[PDB]
Amino acid sequence: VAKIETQSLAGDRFTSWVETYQFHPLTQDQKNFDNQDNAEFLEDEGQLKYELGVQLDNLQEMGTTSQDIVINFMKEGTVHHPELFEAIVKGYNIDTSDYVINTANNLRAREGNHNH
Amino acid sequence: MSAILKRAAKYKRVSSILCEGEAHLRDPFTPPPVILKPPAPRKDKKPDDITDFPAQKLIPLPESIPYQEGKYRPASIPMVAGFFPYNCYLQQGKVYSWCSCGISQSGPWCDGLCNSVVTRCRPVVFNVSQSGYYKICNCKFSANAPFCNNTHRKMVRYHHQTHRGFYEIWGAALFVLGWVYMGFNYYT
Amino acid sequence: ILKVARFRVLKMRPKISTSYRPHGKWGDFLACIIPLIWCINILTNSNLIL
Amino acid sequence: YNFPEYRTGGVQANPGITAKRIIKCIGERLRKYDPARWENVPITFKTHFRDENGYSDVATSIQIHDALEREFGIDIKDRLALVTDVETAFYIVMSHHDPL
Amino acid sequence: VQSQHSVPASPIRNQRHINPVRESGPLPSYDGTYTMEDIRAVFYNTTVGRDYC
Ligand SMILES: CCCCCCCCCCCCCCCCCC(=O)OC[C@H](COP(=O)([O-])OCC(O)COP(=O)([O-])OC[C@@H](COC(=O)CCCCCCCCCCCCCCCCC)OC(=O)CCCCCCCCCCCCCCCCC)OC(=O)CCCCCCCCCCCCCCCCC
Ligand SMILES: CCCCCCCCCCCCCCCCCC(=O)OC[C@H](COP(=O)([O-])OCC(O)COP(=O)([O-])OC[C@@H](COC(=O)CCCCCCCCCCCCCCCCC)OC(=O)CCCCCCCCCCCCCCCCC)OC(=O)CCCCCCCCCCCCCCCCC
Ligand SMILES: CCCCCCCCCCCCCCCCCC(=O)OC[C@H](COP(=O)([O-])OCC[N+](C)(C)C)OC(=O)CCCCCCCCCCCCCCCCC
Ligand SMILES: CCCCCCCCCCCCCCCCCC(=O)OC[C@H](COP(=O)([O-])OCC[N+](C)(C)C)OC(=O)CCCCCCCCCCCCCCCCC
Ligand SMILES: CCCCCCCCCCCCCCCCCC(=O)OC[C@H](COP(=O)(O)OCCN)OC(=O)CCCCCCCCCCCCCCCCC
Ligand code: FES
Ligand code: FES
Repeated sequence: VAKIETQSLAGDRFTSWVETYQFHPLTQDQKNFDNQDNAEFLEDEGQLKYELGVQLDNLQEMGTTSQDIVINFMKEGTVHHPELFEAIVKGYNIDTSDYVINTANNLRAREGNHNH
Repeated sequence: MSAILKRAAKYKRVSSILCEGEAHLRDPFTPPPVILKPPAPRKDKKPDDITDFPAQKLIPLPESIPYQEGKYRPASIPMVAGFFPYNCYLQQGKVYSWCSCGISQSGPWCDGLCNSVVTRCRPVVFNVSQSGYYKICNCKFSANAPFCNNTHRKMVRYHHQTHRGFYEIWGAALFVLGWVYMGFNYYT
Repeated sequence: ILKVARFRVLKMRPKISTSYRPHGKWGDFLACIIPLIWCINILTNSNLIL
Repeated sequence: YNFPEYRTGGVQANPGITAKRIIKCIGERLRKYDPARWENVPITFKTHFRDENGYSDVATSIQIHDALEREFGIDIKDRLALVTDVETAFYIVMSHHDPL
Repeated sequence: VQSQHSVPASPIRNQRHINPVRESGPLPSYDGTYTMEDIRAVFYNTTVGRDYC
């Protein structure tokens, strides 16, 4: 499961959960589906080569399901855990057996941000 | 997964800390972060089994918090009671319970609505050694709480900087300019 | 009207109304300015004609 | 220089000190208000401020309220209770959440 | 009559709360596995649709 959090120009914040298998990356031109197995959208170090577009087959936004929802990850954005990001984009199921829990309550509800 | 494994060698991870920073460096009640290692997976998972994960320390909500000497960070996001402070005359040696959540019905002082609203912001109990007039914060974001430190001006500036706040402010501005222009053009 | 028709439906964004009882004390007085202005205008015009 | 204690509920944690302070302030106020009645009368924890039949004097009770409020930096709610004795004064002072 | 007045009578009902306890569970903690902030962060995500999540 991947949780995507987005915001609008009016300050409304929408968080939606999507199963990993519903992702489908697009080519750099956005006019076709990029091969899931061999997809080149991450630089050598891990960042995005270009703004990556991915189509979700089914997205549940505000309790309403929609078909073929296209979303974008701007190149001007930090990418954490490039392996996990690539797996989510390609639709793989990530094995999280080797996991640790860090207790850091650094985020408050409705926390402010620069995305306004 | 062959491609992902091949690229994992040169892939690099980045820190997951953002503008909000770390709460333990600004909140005395937030313990420093600690990593907990899960135990080995259970060979048999009984239907009525309980978690074996190591326990995490539980910190209950305090009734009130002391005065942070200019190093106050609210536990939650408080309601903006007002955009300018209250010029209140405080008595010498009298304990005051300044409201942190921002919904108090008794003014700057705590009224009890913190216990009825879902928030980790607790009233600040403080005392003053010299009676006189003080500017008590109303936006509830002052770092020198309960005392105002002109953070309301920066809050107003951020509201104006926001796309929707800019629209609201200037829509009201042009609404008043409507009256101004009607008065200016009244005679024709 | 637009907000209610677009977001307040159960499908989109229902809100958990936890408020028990109302607490308004002078909202009626604040709102009655507009009908007050209506009455003032009516009285002024009627008296000027009379 | 004596640094004030960090803990808040000192009066609650020290019932004896609070009772002694209450007795002192009430005695001083009574001697200033009605000397002829309280100059020769010691004030203890069991002392009450009613007549021999049980009727209370509102003037004396409000004087005690003012003395206690000035001493402890709190606001006594007269309409809710009346301080007719040292025991009631102690009860109200301990009930108050911010006495000092 | 002698036996009735030689022993205590059955008690009558009393409606005083003796050491009352919270009807719900413990108050959510400031910090821990689940805090009041987690509850506070739920009002903004509320939907009742025609399909499961
Ligand atoms: C044709 C036009 C062309 C234009 C071209 C373009 C121009 C570009 C210009 C660019 C710059 C513009 C700047 C605009 C600023 C807008 C933003 C803003 O201010 O908000 C930030 C503001 C931050 O505030 P702050 O600066 O930090 O101050 C907070 C202090 O607590 C505030 O408290 P304080 O410390 O200031 O205390 C005030 C006062 C408190 O005392 C009082 O109670 C006030 C009255 C005292 C008696 C005065 C007698 C004279 C007659 C007074 C009549 C009104 C009194 C009403 C009292 C009601 C009481 C219930 O202090 C006293 O105790 C009394 C002192 C009296 C000394 C006498 C001095 C000489 C006479 C003048 C006195 C003025 C007193 C202030 C009046 C304020 C309004 C009521 O953010 C907010 O919180 C917003 C609150 C809501 C604001 C609504 C109003 C918005 C408009 C304000 C600006 C007005 C500009 C008008 C210009 C018109 C030109 C045509
Ligand atoms: C023989 C004698 C006969 C005498 C006859 C009678 C005299 C004539 C009639 C007098 C009527 C008086 C009505 C006001 C009652 C005041 C009650 C009072 O004293 O409360 C104690 C109250 C609490 O006392 P306290 O607990 O000891 O605290 C003391 C602290 O210093 C407290 O300081 P603080 O910082 O905590 O707060 C002070 C101030 C500090 O914050 C503020 O200033 C609040 C508002 C501004 C915030 C942002 C600051 C940045 C600058 C903003 C600039 C705004 C410009 C746009 C203003 C609106 C559009 C014009 O905030 C406020 O006061 C809040 C008010 C918010 C609403 C303001 C809306 C005003 C509407 C009317 C405007 C009229 C303009 C006329 C201009 C004429 C010349 C062109 O203290 C005060 O209110 C202090 C001021 C004392 C009263 C000054 C009154 C000045 C004259 C007002 C005339 C109003 C128009 C005429 C109406 C009647 C005739 C039609
Ligand atoms: C003979 C031919 C003659 C032709 C003459 C033509 C004249 C043309 C005059 C153009 C005037 C332009 C005014 C706006 C300038 C904005 C500058 C800017 O970017 O500021 C950012 C700065 C930065 O503000 P900030 O950073 O604090 O927050 C806003 C930031 N954004 C918007 C990015 C989220 O804004 C300000 O500080 C305010 C500036 C003034 C804003 C005025 C808004 C007017 C709204 C009008 C709405 C439509 C109605 C128009 C008609 C009625 C008008 C009364
Ligand atoms: C100022 C903006 C409008 C400008 C244009 C219209 C002129 C001005 C109108 C002023 C309206 C003021 C009251 C409404 C706004 C709220 C203000 C407020 O605090 O109100 C509560 C105040 C106080 O009422 P209150 O104390 O009962 O308020 C509620 C009290 N608690 C909270 C305890 C329940 O109302 C008034 O003071 C109203 C009476 C004003 C003084 C007496 C003269 C008027 C009497 C009634 C007039 C009837 C109609 C007249 C029609 C014309 C005749 C020629
Ligand atoms: C900052 C950079 C840009 C500005 C730089 C300085 C000016 C540069 C040159 C501008 C040239 C174009 C405008 C020239 C004036 C045009 C004629 C005019 O405005 O006449 C008024 C006209 C008719 O109005 P009327 O009802 O007959 O008279 C009312 C009397 N109270 O009015 C109308 O028809 C009503 C139209 C709305 C007018 C609202 C404002 C009043 C008129 C002000 C005119 C002066 C210029 C204003 C420019 C504002 C720019 C933001
Ligand atoms: S702190 Fe705002 S009500 Fe207690
Ligand atoms: S009112 Fe909060 S800083 Fe001035």
